[PDB]
Amino acid sequence: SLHMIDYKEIEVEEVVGRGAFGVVCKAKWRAKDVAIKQIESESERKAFIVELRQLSRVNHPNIVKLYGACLNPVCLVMEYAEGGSLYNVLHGAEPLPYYTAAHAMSWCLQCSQGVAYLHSMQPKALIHRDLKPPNLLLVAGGTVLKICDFGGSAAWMAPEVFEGSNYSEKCDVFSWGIILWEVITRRKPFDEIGGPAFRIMWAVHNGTRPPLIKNLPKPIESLMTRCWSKDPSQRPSMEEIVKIMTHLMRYFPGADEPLQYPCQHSLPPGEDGRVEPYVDFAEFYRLWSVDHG
Ligand SMILES: CC(C)(C)c1c/c(=N\C(=O)Nc2ccc(Oc3cccnc3)cc2)n(-c2cccc(F)c2)[nH]1
Repeated sequence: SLHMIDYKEIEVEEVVGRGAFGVVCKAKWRAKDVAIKQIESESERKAFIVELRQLSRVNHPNIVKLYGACLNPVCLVMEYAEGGSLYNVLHGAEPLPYYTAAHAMSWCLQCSQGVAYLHSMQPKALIHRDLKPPNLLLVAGGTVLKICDFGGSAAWMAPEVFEGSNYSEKCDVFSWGIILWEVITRRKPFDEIGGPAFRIMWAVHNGTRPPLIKNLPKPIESLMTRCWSKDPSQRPSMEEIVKIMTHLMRYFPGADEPLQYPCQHSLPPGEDGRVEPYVDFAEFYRLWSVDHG
């Protein structure tokens, strides 16, 4: 089932961006703020059809909603994420918003719920392959995460993918582990390396991982490091990550609070492979202690 939309019913506004193919503009349709993906060359037709068949096969609260599509000319109608991407929220232009440990943990749970859903696809699992914060959009005051694919990814790539190896849906698990580190620390992974992308590939292939987080709870540290293991078969499945993350949310109240506070940013270079979290874990420890201790 595909909701047919006539191009005359759409009021195309400003260009938002350009992915591997097509053009994404902001648009209006049925008294609502929408996103349109349109074709620029007759070459990208085959690629539009592939996108249209995959976007219309998927239905989950954490995967970008396709509203419908135009046929003449070919155009995709999507929900609009006013909050922009997660990368923009974390590392974008000033003023950047303040966020809590509950926000960081919720975003990652929602990402795992969306990926577990993709991995459960019948008759064949859907592997994202490009899980990273520029591919994650935020809605509902930055409280609700939506997985996208816009077509540099080195920092989040599992080493078996870039090594040429025949990989599995476990490459997404690796990518999720990196994003988890990223939302907790509010740092760009492997930013200190720099240079071209192959320098990141070289380090990660040689065993390099993001630095350890000071005062990071052991249940979270243990989950993070398993996700980024060299052996993909040692990484937990997304269903397990969903289960563990859902259980940990009990100690992370306040995820439904909108992002509305401005943050002032200072990033000191971490020494001895150890960094400070951006988020505060004092409340997690207090709430864990009431239950355990
Ligand atoms: C189901 C998954 C795996 C997450 C997937 C998503 C996807 N495409 C999109 O997400 N496209 C898209 C998403 C959002 C969008 O509009 C925006 C913009 C920025 C802000 N708000 C809305 C315009 C296009 N996919 C895709 C992309 C290219 C080819 C293809 F076959 C599938 N695949």
